[PDB]
Amino acid sequence: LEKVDVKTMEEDEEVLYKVRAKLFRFDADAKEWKERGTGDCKFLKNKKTNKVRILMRRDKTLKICANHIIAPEYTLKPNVGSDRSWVYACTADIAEGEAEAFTFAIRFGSKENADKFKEEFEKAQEINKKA
Amino acid sequence: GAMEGILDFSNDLDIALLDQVVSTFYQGSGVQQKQAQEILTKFQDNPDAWQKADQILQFSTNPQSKFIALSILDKLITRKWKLLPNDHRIGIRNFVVGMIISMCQDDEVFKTQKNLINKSDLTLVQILKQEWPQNWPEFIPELIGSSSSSVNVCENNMIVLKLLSEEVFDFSAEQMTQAKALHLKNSMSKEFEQIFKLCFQVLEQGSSSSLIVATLESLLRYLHWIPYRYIYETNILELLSTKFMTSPDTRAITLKCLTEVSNLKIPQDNDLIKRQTVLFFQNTLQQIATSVMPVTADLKATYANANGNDQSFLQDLAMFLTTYLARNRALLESDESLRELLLNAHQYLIQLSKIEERELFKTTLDYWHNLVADLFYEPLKKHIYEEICSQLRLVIIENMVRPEEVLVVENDEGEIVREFVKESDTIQLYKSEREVLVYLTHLNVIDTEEIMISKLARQIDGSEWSWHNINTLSWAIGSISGTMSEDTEKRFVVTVIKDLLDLTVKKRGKDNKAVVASDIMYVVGQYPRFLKAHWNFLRTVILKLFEFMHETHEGVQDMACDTFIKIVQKCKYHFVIQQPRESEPFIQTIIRDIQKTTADLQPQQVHTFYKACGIIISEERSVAERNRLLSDLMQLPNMAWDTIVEQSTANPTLLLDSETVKIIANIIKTNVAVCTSMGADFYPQLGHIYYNMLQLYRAVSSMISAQVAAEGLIATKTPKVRGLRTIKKEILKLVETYISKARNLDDVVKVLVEPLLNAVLEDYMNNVPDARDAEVLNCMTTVVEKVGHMIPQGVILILQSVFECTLDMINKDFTEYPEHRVEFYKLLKVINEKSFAAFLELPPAAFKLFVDAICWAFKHNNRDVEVNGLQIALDLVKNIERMGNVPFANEFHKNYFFIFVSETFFVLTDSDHKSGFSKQALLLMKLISLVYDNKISVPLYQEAEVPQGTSNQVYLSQYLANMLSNAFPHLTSEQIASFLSALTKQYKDLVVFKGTLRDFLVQIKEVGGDPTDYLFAEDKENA
Amino acid sequence: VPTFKLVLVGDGGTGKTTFVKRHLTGEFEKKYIATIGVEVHPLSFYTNFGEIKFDVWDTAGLEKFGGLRDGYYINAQCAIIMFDVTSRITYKNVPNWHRDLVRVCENIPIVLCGNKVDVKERKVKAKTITFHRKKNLQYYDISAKSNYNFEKPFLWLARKLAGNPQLEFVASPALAPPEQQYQQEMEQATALPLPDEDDA
Ligand SMILES: Nc1nc2c(ncn2[C@@H]2O[C@H](COP(=O)(O)OP(=O)(O)OP(=O)(O)O)[C@@H](O)[C@H]2O)c(=O)[nH]1
Ligand SMILES: [Mg+2]
Repeated sequence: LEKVDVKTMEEDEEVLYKVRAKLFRFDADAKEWKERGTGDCKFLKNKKTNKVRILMRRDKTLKICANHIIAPEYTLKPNVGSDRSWVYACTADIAEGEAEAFTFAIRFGSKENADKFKEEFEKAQEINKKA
Repeated sequence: GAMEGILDFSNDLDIALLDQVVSTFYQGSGVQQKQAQEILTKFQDNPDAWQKADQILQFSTNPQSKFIALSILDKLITRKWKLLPNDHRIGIRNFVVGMIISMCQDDEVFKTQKNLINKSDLTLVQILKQEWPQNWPEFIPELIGSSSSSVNVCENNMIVLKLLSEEVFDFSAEQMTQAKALHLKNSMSKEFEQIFKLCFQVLEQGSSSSLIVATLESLLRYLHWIPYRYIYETNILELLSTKFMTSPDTRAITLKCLTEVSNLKIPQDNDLIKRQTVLFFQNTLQQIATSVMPVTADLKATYANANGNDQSFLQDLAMFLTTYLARNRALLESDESLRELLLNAHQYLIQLSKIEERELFKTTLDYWHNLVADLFYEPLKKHIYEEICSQLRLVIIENMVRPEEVLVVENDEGEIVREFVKESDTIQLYKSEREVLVYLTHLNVIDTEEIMISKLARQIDGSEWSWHNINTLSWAIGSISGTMSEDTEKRFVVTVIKDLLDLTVKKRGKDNKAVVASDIMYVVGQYPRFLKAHWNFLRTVILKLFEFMHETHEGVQDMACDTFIKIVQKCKYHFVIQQPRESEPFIQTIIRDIQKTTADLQPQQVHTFYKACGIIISEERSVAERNRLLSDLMQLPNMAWDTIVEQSTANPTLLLDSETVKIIANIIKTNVAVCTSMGADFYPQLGHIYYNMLQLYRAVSSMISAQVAAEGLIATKTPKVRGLRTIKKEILKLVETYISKARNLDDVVKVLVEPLLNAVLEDYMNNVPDARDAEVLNCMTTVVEKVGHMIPQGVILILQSVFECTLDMINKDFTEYPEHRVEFYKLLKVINEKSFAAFLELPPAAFKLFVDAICWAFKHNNRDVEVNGLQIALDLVKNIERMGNVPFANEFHKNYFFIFVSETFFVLTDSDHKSGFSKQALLLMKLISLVYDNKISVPLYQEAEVPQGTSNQVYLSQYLANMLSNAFPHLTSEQIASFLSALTKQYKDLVVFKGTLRDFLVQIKEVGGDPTDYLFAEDKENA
Repeated sequence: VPTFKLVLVGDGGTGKTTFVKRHLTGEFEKKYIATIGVEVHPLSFYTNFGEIKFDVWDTAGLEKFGGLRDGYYINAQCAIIMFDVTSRITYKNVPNWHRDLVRVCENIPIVLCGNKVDVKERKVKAKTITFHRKKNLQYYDISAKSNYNFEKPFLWLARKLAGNPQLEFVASPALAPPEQQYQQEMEQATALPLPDEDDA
């Protein structure tokens, strides 16, 4: 095998915000939450389009567990179990291949981190709307 | 669809279709591969599939099809061979031998179908296990003659004999009865002279690299069991250590053979075998230095480059050198002619200890531990190894790994962060490194001090500065505490600490400051002898920890609190006295400033800080002074408590106030922390809050009950209710920790226990299952353990309130409520040990549920439950035995003796509880003994069930013959009767009795087991 | 790009299927559902040598569900033997898995993993675990639950199979993602508690 340089496709983005998080997806066929990944959740703004996406990668394997535009339409809601998590509906996530809809929950270290996430997620929704 | 055709055994088997099913499984994918898998599993499992094997072996063009045919035959041979008419048995042997010959003859098949030939060879060995030598006496003389017929057949014969040795000697225990295993071992022993002659001839004369390699592999297995004269009295050691080390194809297997020899304990008075053990080691090291790499080579680089088999070879070499030297290095230490060989072999070990590979480093470190411990204790040895020891000091110092108290680590993007997980592997490796380094430092304290101080200089002046380098040096410096004289240590520690302090002056930025602070804290916590003799230093160190508690890095703040604890555990005397030139004991100054010192800490670290103050205070032994100190420490939490009690007493709906619940939980956790270090001395603070605390427990309980009723069982997963339940849990933990440590058991009984029982028990019993805290049972178990002997009626209340309703939560399945299940059996255990009379008061229906609950425990796979289950059953039997020839005991046996015997046989014999085998056996032996020792007074059978006055002995044996006959219908009545005859004679002798149960467990997996196998023990009683 | 067959073996209940699923989807399966025979799952990693692919044959550890047993190992190019450090009998069985495995696959890289090191009451301690040494196996303490060392068995295998010790896991490319009916699933996802709220 030869060394392959081929890259992250994040080189034309600015990191608006980064936070440690645990991502879950709702499985409707079971009545349950399944973990999808733990790692850094980043809001990445395309330097050409000014569009903002969430891109989250798992620790160690660096595999992608969330890759979707922060759509203005989306709404962050509390989960009844937690003071440090948001749930929201995603209509087009490509972490695992072709675009699919999910209900995600994202949980943070503290209520303070969950609070900053919301403020940044809504800031990003504004960026995305007005461009 | 069509693939299912092979499952029709009314029709001929279609070989071409089977071949396509097998290629679909191995080479296809997704759903097709999945369906082929399930079909092949059904085909292989059909009771008749073995009848197709010959046909498949003859006509298949797919070697996987043939391999699976051989698995089919293997299962027949292992399980049903005796049931088989001698007709089928001879034809099978003939066609398996015939197949192997075919394959050996076809040069290209022999080269390309290794998998199938090795599996065919294994299948032949299974038949040897059933028929040889009693029904195949010619096997070995024939295999030896046939070896000259063909170089492929000779090579393959070595395979067969290797697998035969494995199956008879390395893997027979537990898969064959004791008698059968002995038969096979005896038979191989009797024919081994012919096999060794063949094996030796091939080694002196053989040719084919692959034949030589197969021969050496079989030699490796024989070396596990064969008589020592074959190893030392033939010329074989000279061959292995010369010719076969030279050629790379034989080198790895040769080293493994020599490693087996090297672990042998040799007869000490035999000077010629000694010389032989020196000589093979001499030859082997000469060959390495000539054919592989000289002593100077950089094995760290070689290993990282990983070319060809280099890593395996370096692992085998470390195993060979550490095995031989741990056994025989004395043979080399006194003759001056062997000194160079001793030191060269140790030098290769030094080069191997530089390799970056943790498992290999642990293998070499385990040897260095063995060596340096011997140098520390044995007269006249350390001087030989002075230069090896020097190099080793450097290797360990430079490869120190992170102690457990060091809470800061570099993440993958170069940031210094708090560690998320404890690493047990690394903490163990740090402890073994420290033990070696300590011995090394005792061996030359001057050389150790000089290496560390000189490394430290290169950190200060920047020349060698890095996080890695300052870390490994600091950890090494901390690890040798205790090895230097008090004088030398004082000079050394002053220098080290002043130098680390000046480093935290250069080296700015969050990352650098966390690294250096971790290293200063680690070093300072490791040297309490120094601190205790130097009050000004101790005082300065604590003040620096209090500084570190304001740092914004949470790892640093965490480490500061743990180091504070670690220092005060050793140094607390110096905090309680008034030192010269101070106006008060330092503990007074600490307590006074606690709000300021702790303002930047998270609640958990604050509780740690209070726990450290509690360690200090408990050093003060006059009661009045200690009590005042405790009062002064508890001032903040007690003021918060008083107001929280007034307030939430006047407004129960506060308990729903997130904030209020967090304040309450923190006050109680603070009390748990101080109680954990103060123990019995905490009493006056517990007394201060106790009444209002248990009233709070009751108010919180009614909130939880209410919320669950108003919002559903899901409320137990909400932040509100979890905050409430945290309050109850911490209250129970506080009481438990205090009772756990109390010295005045009279005040526990007369003051604590009765209000505790009344607050906790009815509340537990009357909540729905999802709202009951398992911690209630945990607290009760402490209560019963400490004070149960004094509160027999309280024990009865406990049982009434938790027993039936807990049993009901955990007796539907093995999974639900895992904590309650664990605490339940802990509590039943302690009650059965300490207050057995509580079980005598149970109404009979509940006593029946108790026996039911013990048997249920023992069907668990959860280890903690099963073990408690078997132990309770044992202790219960003992408790019953202890009572008289009395109605309760006699009724117990009439009602439950057979329940226990059959339940224990059940878990012993099914294939799902193998981990409890020893205790199942112990239980069974004690149950048998009650009958055979005439401990049960009363007939265990009903009136007219059996003749006039039959003994319990003969009745037990009839009950068991019947039980086993129905449970294992494929066994003969004879095998069952011989089995039971053995058991009932062996019930005093655990080792023999367990060999008998294991034999039974072998025989139940097959048909036609030999009933004489159970007389195995009657012949070592004979011999 | 290259595909390597990996066979995963070890006693029932040691966490084989949990560990594979954790790598496949990120989930942590709490329930024990014993595997029957084998299940085969493709698993890929991105490396600085390109993508490498494993077909993971996750085999059954309970004897009644053994299926084809050693028939699964044919053509394997690497293996993981798993045991559970909370259950001594699973480590006692490791020589039995290894024996059966290397009879079919005489020369492949094999990693021994002691799983469930996250559990407080560890029963198989470090000093007992020495089987790998004479057998040239690579050994890791791991936990599928806490993710401790969970990537190391595949990284080590990848380095052996690629014959390159500088192989590393790298970030996969993150393609630009694209530009009423889902309101019920939100109602009920928000009403179901996230697991391990007090672990976390
Ligand atoms: N505490 C803890 N539990 C674990 C860990 N990994 C697995 N488990 C649990 O252990 C059980 C083992 O599950 P499986 O992965 O299905 O077992 P398996 O080895 O595939 O068993 P077979 O398919 O029967 O051979 C499941 O309940 C897991 O939740 C771990 O790292 N830590
Ligand atoms: Mg499984």
